[PDB]
Amino acid sequence: EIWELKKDVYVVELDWYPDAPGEMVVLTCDTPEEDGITWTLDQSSEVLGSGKTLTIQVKEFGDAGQYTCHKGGEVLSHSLLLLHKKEDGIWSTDILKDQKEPKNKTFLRCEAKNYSGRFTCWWLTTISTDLTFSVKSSRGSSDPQGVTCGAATLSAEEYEYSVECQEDSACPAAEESLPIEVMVDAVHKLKYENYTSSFFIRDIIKPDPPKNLQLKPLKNSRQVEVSWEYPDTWSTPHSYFSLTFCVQVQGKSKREKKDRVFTDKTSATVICRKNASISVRAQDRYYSSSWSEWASVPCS
Amino acid sequence: LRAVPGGSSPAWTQCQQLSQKLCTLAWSAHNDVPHIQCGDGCDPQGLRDNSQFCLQRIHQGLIFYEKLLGSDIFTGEPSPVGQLHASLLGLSQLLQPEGHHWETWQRLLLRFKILRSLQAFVAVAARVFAHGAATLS
Ligand SMILES: *[C@H]1O[C@H](CO)[C@@H](O)[C@H](O)[C@H]1NC(C)=O
Repeated sequence: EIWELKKDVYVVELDWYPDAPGEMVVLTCDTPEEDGITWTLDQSSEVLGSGKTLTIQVKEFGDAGQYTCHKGGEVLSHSLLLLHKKEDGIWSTDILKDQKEPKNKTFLRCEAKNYSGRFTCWWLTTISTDLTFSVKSSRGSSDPQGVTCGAATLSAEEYEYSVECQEDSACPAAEESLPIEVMVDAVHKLKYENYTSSFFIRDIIKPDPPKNLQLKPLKNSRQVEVSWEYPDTWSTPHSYFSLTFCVQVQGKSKREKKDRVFTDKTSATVICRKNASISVRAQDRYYSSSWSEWASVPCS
Repeated sequence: LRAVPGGSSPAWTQCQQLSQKLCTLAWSAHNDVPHIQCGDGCDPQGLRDNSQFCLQRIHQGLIFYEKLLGSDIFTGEPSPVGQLHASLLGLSQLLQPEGHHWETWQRLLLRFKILRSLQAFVAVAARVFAHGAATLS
């Protein structure tokens, strides 16, 4: 239950119960020699053992860290040990905050603006420090097909991290049969955790709001012609990747009139009234993915 | 130079309307399944060059689904399914050119899986027919 995460970083699977016996790990120095070798942990000069191997016990997050072997003053190799704690058949998820929206146990939320193969995932955390996130993705699992992700960076503030990914061989117009997999590694100090997300791009589609929303009053009437355009981030040609719209007219108050219209056109005629705003949002025409945020403009 | 008959045109406006209707119906209900894949010619560019490939693949998927909706899964255990089945047939009939012969419990779980998959397929079909109706005519 011990595997390499990256060069010189090893995850120890830790099954825990209050009277934990502790798992024994044997660490081997990465060297052609066996003489003059001592071991230290992290930034300490304290010798924890001699020779090419070190035998340690792991029970808690402090039992881990970067064990190092030395010969003649020189570092021979570093081995960083992280612990993945399995409470009782289930692995821990302290680092990421459940978003609780799509389903429960939803730590990663992904959305796409179009069918290009680019998407964004984000996640939330309480933690402000000692935090590293590593992101991997692919289409399919049997023979994974490439998806390239960037670095996970703090995006806003609760702490929000986002990552941008791009499918290498996108087929925007296809009917997807294998889902995209997203795998995020979460490291807080010496605590290692796994997060996973599976989906079709078609299902995480959320277009940007309608653009250039504008009003045009009728001569000596209350009626206004609402007009707008497709967002620039949306897939082209529009003749193929159609959108549909929801036009809303609403007051500031509670009991005031409301008006809500559905249309595949990029125009509508509504009745305006003082202190009402006209909102317009968008959704893929043929598939019931997510509505854009509202674009809106006051009846003024 | 000459001008030679190329055959009957696909019925783009009718197919556009039936495929749109199918999207509405498939969402009105909340393996080797055929999928419109990338090789299939249904992308915008693929449609100009040759739409017969795409349409022929769409026909295939339509008849696969109409067989599923007519099958034991939907007429056994405990609706838009009746109208969906009939519209699947209506569209497939429109795609069948003259001379061409293009024709060849656990249920509540299967029926959820089949309908979800149908939503995906009919959305692609709808885009094809809307694009063809708008740019080929
Ligand atoms: C995540 O953690 C579990 C247990 O440590 C492991 O089985 C799995 O391979 C890890 N995933 C990745 C993608 O590293």
